[PDB]
Amino acid sequence: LQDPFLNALRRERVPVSIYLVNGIKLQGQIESFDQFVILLKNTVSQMVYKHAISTVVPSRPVSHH
Amino acid sequence: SLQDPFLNALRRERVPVSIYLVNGIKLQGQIESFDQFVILLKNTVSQMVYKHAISTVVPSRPVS
Amino acid sequence: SLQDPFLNALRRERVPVSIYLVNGIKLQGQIESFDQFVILLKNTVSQMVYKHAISTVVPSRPV
Amino acid sequence: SLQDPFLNALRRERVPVSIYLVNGIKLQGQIESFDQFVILLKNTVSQMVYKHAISTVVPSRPV
Amino acid sequence: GQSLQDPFLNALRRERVPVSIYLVNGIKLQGQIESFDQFVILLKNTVSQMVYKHAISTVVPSRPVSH
Amino acid sequence: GQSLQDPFLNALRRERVPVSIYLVNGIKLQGQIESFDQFVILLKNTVSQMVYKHAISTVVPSRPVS
Repeated sequence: LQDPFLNALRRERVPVSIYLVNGIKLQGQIESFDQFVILLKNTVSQMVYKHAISTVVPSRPVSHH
Repeated sequence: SLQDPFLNALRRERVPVSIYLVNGIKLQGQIESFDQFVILLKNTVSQMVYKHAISTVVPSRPVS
Repeated sequence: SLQDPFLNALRRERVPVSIYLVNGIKLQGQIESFDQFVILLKNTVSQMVYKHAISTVVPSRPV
Repeated sequence: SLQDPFLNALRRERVPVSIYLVNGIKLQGQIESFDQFVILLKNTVSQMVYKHAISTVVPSRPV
Repeated sequence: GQSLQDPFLNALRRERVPVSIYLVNGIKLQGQIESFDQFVILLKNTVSQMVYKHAISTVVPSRPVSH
Repeated sequence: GQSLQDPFLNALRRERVPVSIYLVNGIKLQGQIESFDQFVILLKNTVSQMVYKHAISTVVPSRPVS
């Protein structure tokens, strides 16, 4: 589920909200991702460790997961 | 496994659930789908929840 | 393997327990079943608790 | 080659200890037994503590 | 090469880009990435400190870094 | 060096440098690194306390260590 879900968000360049395990909310678009991290873009590309992520919430409906 | 049949029952019966995160935050919705690492929870949009950030999955009502 | 016999004892005897999560929050009920990754705790409904989010399992009385 | 000899000495000598959890909570008692994943701590009852939720084990005296 | 993580931290290290590393607690560390392995990142400032990746939420470059 | 963690901790233990170990909850521990293995670090002060690496966020030497 994970690969198809993130790939879709990446392909459609959908604005997303990534919430961390501390409650903090990051926003931007998914540039790329691998087994352990997600590169999130906004002013700069920041590397987010999936282990610190709780949820990835599309800013709008995204068909075909 | 106990996890799969529990989540599969909830998904199949479209039982509204509360998913508590390890930080105490509570998410609500219906389980759309899930794999070994995540659960897609539906409400306005489908959000992807990482199981490693989940503490407990509480059905809103008994599930056979 | 201490886990299995410890949880089995609690389940078998239907001893009320307190499961403290890693955020400090306490859950209570009886252990219905469990596997390598989760424990099904019962009270009003059966709720699925991920062991990775559990800090300690405390029985309400000696077992 | 450290964790086990450290835990065994504590259990063997029944040294009172404080186990700090990652949430800040401090548990106290004597280590009854342990395996690769949990530690059984005794006080009023035996509670099962998950090592993944433990931050530090502080003996109450030099061991 | 095989991950996004290696090339990304290598770029930062190589370019000696000042960075901010946010921990799961919320503390914000800063400095330059001296080195890193499978499990930790050495961050330099007054001293080299060792940060466990499992405690890291994000690594944010202070400026755009290409490639 | 395939591992960075091992030589870093070893230098600290060898030189007996006072360090600060910050835990994931924000709490800070201090003392000297007596020993360590794959999963824990033995920190000394009044007593030897066993710290699980998975609970550690950062190890900060109190001074430069060559």
